[PDB]
Amino acid sequence: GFKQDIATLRGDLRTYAQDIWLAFLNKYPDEKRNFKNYVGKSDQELKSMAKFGDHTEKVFNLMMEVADRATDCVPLASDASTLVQMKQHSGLTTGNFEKLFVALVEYMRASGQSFDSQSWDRFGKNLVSALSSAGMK
Ligand code: HEM
Repeated sequence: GFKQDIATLRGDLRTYAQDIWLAFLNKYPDEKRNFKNYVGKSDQELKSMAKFGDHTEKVFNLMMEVADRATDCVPLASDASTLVQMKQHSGLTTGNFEKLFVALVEYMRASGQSFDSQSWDRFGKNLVSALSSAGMK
């Protein structure tokens, strides 16, 4: 289920984080505009860029904490407010997060592993609802 999936992802988090983030950026190429330095680079090149690996892992470090603190795939209001108020998320709208979790769920469905893809789909929707409620446009 959802909780075990958190453990599975945390057991190889840098690799899962990079693979899911790349699935997101490759499914939605315009999303690279939010990072600038990722433009014009293949996956293997991005994986050799220090900030890509370090920032992407930290993204998923926090994502797993928010998932772990959720109840029935519904994140805490305080976690949603943190994601809205982060200076690094100044530009973002809920659409950016919706697309990320579409790609994450698609990644899990295509995976050979028994991820609870439906729970991650609910989590993505519930997180988008919470971000909107906490003031993200
Ligand atoms: C649950 C989902 C997300 C979580 C937990 C999360 C978390 C984080 C964290 C921890 C950082 C700091 C990284 C660092 O400074 O090393 C960060 C930075 C950033 N995030 Fe998010 N993020 C999420 C979703 C998104 C999405 C969907 C986008 C855009 C499509 C986004 C755009 C950015 C940008 C532009 C930065 C700063 C620039 C950069 O790190 O290169 N984030 N995020």
